Amino acid sequence: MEICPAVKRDVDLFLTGTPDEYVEQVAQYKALPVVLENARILKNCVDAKMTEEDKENALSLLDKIYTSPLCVKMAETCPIFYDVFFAVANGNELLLDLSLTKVNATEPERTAMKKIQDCYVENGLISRVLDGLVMTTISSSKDCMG
Amino acid sequence: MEICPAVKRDVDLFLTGTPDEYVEQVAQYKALPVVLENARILKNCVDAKMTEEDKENALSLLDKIYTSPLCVKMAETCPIFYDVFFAVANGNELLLDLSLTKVNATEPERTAMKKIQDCYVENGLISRVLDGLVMTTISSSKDCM
Ligand SMILES: [Ca+2]
Ligand SMILES: [Ca+2]
Ligand SMILES: [Ca+2]
Ligand SMILES: [Ca+2]
Repeated sequence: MEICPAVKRDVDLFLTGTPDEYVEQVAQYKALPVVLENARILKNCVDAKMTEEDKENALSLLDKIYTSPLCVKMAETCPIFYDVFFAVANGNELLLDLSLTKVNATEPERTAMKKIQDCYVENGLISRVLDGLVMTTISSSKDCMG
Repeated sequence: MEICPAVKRDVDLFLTGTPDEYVEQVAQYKALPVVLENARILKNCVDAKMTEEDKENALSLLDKIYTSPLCVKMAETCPIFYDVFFAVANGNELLLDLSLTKVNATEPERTAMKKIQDCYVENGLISRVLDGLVMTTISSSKDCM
């Protein structure tokens, strides 16, 4: 089934919002100081590491995910998104690659997504409380559960 | 709001089921080989590390979570549960302790929950787990609407 719009919004802001716009949006779901602190580290990293072209390619890849049969035609909410998102957040390069292949990622798209994964990995955020909590919280919100 | 029953059931099975029963249930939500491999390692670790007494103390603590105003009276689904769960899954002992105090954990209850957290930390499993994937999948499922 299609992704919850609140989830798509969170990823869009993550990529295209200002740091404040993103972190404040996170704070609406989970206002733990550590979560907000980690969210800002991550967001500052993606802004610095990704060019405009990189962001454009991330967005086109995400559009491929949201429109994939492996997202839409499945019984539950957009399963391939969650596979990709959690591979990114926890630095699983193997599963990320496999999952990007399932949605016909271009090389520039793959490069863009790997930069986001690098921001989790290089800042030591794999074993930190962040997007497992935030993404679970958005996805299970009353907004999404309709 | 009260936790989704399917989430409560998953956690109960994690603690009290056989490894095969727990992994087969995880597979119904997310059948990725890495997820099932990790689920089994984690399950075998908790079964070996936790005494019957530890498991009882964990079940008692979860009950405190499920009945807490910080779970039930909130606008969204059992927020304190998710805080605890993700502090466990990521080996954040500070955040785990802060959350446990909120639900009036006893010392043996803290001890039991730390054993679960230790099983995530053990042998670098925290570096592997796709924490959030299974839990997001159960929590956002049609059954949880
Ligand atoms: Ca940039
Ligand atoms: Ca390029
Ligand atoms: Ca993690
Ligand atoms: Ca035992």
